[PDB]
Amino acid sequence: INVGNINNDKKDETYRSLFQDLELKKERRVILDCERDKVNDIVDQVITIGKHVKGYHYIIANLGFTDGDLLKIQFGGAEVSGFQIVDYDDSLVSKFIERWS
Amino acid sequence: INVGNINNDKKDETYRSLFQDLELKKERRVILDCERDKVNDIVDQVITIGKHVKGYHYIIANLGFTDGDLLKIQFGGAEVSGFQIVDYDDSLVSKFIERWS
Repeated sequence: INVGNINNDKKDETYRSLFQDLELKKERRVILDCERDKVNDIVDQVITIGKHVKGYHYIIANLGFTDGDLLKIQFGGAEVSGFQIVDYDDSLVSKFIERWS
Repeated sequence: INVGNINNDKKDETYRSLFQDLELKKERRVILDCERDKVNDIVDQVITIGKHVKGYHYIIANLGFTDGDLLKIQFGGAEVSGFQIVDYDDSLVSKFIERWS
């Protein structure tokens, strides 16, 4: 299902209707494929509609896994996973991110 | 279980441990009996910890039912109820709430 083109004027009732139709298959495995400025919004709506108990298994398919406001679904028991090209543990990457900060 | 005296410095992990022991009881019916300052905080933690899907059922035993930030457990399907002495439908009350506002 497309989620990019939903207009901002009604971006509450749309995402409700969307997941309430995802209830047809009673779906619990999901992937979100969008840049983090969409991710933050749709994740906030997910937590607000309450569908982040354990069993939902959202995969974030972007290189900005920790860049999202991830640490709120963290505690819902819904498993979460993704992909990251940044590694804060590596040498000059680490020292740069220190410096950057 | 007391919820009034939990210190503000650590008022996140305590509320996890609290409800996680109710999860050891597998509890699904709950009552809160506290003023809004406690209500809003613990309700926020409830939604953040992911225990407000349908099946949970909360009674807010204070006279400030709509005064709380109730409108963000609204969509979780967890039933909610409370007790209200205020009635916006009343004759002079409505006109005062207009005036007040």
